[PDB]
Amino acid sequence: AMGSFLPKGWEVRHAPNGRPFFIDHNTKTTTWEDPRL
Repeated sequence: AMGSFLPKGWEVRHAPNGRPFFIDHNTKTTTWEDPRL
């Protein structure tokens, strides 16, 4: 049930070990959980 696009207002970043994380600019949340999953 994977999404085809990142939701509006979100950005991907990568931590030093190469693990992605996700920022939600409009709720000011930073999470390891991919919102498309």
